[PDB]
Amino acid sequence: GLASANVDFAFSLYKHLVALSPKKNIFISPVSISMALAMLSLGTCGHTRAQLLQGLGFNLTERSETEIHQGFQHLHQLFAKSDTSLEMTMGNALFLDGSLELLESFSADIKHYYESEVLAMNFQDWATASRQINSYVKNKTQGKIVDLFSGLDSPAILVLVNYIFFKGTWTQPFDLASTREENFYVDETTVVKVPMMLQSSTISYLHDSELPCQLVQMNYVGNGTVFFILPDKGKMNTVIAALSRDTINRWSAGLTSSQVDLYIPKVTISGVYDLGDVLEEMGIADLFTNQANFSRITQDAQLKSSKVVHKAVLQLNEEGVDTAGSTGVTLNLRKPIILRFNQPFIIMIFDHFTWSSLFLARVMNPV
Ligand SMILES: C[C@]12CCC(=O)C=C1CC[C@@H]1[C@@H]2[C@@H](O)C[C@@]2(C)[C@H]1CC[C@]2(O)C(=O)CO
Repeated sequence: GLASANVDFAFSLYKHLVALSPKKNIFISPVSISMALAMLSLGTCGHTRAQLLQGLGFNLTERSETEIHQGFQHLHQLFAKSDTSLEMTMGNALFLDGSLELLESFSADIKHYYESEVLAMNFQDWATASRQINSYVKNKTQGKIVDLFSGLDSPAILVLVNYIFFKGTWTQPFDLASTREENFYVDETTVVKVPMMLQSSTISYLHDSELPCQLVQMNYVGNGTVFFILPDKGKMNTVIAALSRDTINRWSAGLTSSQVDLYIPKVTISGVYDLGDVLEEMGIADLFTNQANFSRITQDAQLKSSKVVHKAVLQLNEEGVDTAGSTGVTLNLRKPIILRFNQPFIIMIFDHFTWSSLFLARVMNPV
């Protein structure tokens, strides 16, 4: 199923990304990356197609591709539904150079399954081109995601874009008057001052006995839900390595209503990731080679993928969360329990309804 494959991609992408930069704050939106690369797969063939879909985790021996795109159409559709549009939006776009014309079926497919806009662009003028697209993404994410492509790209004739924006409200908001500056212990040799939020509430709590960590689950107004995982000091990678469907399943069953003095910091983090190295570690490599099969994009031209970029922002306050994420792919011609989050921790934001991993975080430093 889609929900299982997507989250396994989420955790796998997360684990691999964690290993590449062990001191940086890590914040990503897995569903954005999965929908974008799946939309890209519509224009791929041969070994490139098979390798991509397999990297996203779908078994193309027990599952058709139409089913997959039918699967992402269903999610894209559900993240439009009236009761979630106010708090969540997701969308796709295709930017195309005038020298190229899409095959009827490709442009028809991206419009049917992904509701993608296809917009003409003059890529010969890349300064203008990255300006048009960055603002487009800027606007679609209400200004949270700024300058997605940056000046350090060689020009490219096709750009596939996906964006996600999410604004949730705590069912149990933190106490506004209670926020104070506390110590957040970043390393054994690095200490920072951070705004620490506080609430004393009945909260879902679990001290894990099989893993060196403690965790809480909080819901948002709507269908949003979030996990906060605090590993024991120096056990961050043991908890990350254990992140799977089986662990969160075991956690959900273990979470019990408890009295908690909950201290979480006001996190404002962002991250920019070239997912080239990350994706090829996951086995998605043919896209970038001069043997790339993009024959379903257009009739005549050989296309390869030049760049895959993800950008995401996180804001945490007493009232809620404000998150945004974007992926782009460039193609070229071939008694109360005291729980204190004053050290590195994990954030996992999910949707109760679809189980889509919306946002994953490794907070090394919350400032
Ligand atoms: C592994 C699980 C169930 C089987 C599956 O194919 C995929 C997933 C990924 C998301 C998990 C889900 C269930 O376990 C319940 C979870 C943890 C959910 C994310 C949010 C959670 O729904 C809950 O909030 C339940 O309280």
